Amino acid sequence: SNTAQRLERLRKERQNQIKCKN
Amino acid sequence: VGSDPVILATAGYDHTVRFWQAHSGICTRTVQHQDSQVNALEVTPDRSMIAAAGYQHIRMYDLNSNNPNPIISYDGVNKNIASVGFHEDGRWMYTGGEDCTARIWDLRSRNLQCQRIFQVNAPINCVCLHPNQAELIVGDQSGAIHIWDLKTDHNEQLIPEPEVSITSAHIDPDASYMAAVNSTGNCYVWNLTGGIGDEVTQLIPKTKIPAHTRYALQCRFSPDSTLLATCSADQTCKIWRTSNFSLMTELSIKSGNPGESSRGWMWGCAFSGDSQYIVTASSDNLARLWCVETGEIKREYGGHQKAVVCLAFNDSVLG
Repeated sequence: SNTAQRLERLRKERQNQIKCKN
Repeated sequence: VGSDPVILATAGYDHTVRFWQAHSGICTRTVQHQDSQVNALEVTPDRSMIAAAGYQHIRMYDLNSNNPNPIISYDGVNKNIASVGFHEDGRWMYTGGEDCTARIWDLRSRNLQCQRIFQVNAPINCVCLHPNQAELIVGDQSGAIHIWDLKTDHNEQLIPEPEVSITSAHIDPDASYMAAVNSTGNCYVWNLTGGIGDEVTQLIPKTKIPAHTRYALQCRFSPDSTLLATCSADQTCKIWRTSNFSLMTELSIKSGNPGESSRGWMWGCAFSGDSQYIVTASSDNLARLWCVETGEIKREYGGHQKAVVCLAFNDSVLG
């Protein structure tokens, strides 16, 4: 199921992504 | 880390900004700046953060901790940012953008709104704060110097010579003169405001000093206000005096060989608190440390992989 792996990808990278202020 | 009275950093095209100290020339921290090149970097007067500005963003890098990421990023402009700077107590940012604007930014997360914009008909290349933190110099690609006072909202425009783009301008901390260079090497020095009272801002042209046949890229005073170094595209950095404005010292990185053909320009320089030792940034993939008297170099840092176009060197006030 591709949607679960895409959800895992998005949550894993979104955890690291939001760390700074623009 | 930056827990030291003196700090030193360089930046360029190798997608890194290097921090080191002039004890043995070894790098301490390599901070990663990607997707753009750095036009100019400046450290905060409270010595807590540094700021790298190039191509539509201003990125802050922390000094006390060890973070390779841009903790605070400023965006909103549409082209490059030529130069940035802070208030001496850390209150507001003066940022000159490439397109048409010289603007102010507020450093606190609150709705103070002390930010204004200054718009001219030319792409600006340099901004300089007044040492009383009241006026500001704008220098653009039409040879015009906009003396803009932040108290009022009207600005003087001064043209020594049109058809040539001016590149830099600076005022000594003793508030004695104001020098400026253009794209043919002419260095005009006007006498600044002598009106300490009500900011009358009178300027009279003292001298023009003809040198630097190539492009002259940056001119800076000294904190002792007895010396003035300027760097030009003939691979030279020349320091002049403020007494009769003659040539004190000449420095060159030319190999003397016709096989190099200007292998690197002299981009930036800065003085120290003693005005005795200077640090210079050449585009030969390394930075140098020279003395204003003996002429020969004393130190070298060659950890970069591309050219470097900007450097920051601040030390303690005593010196």
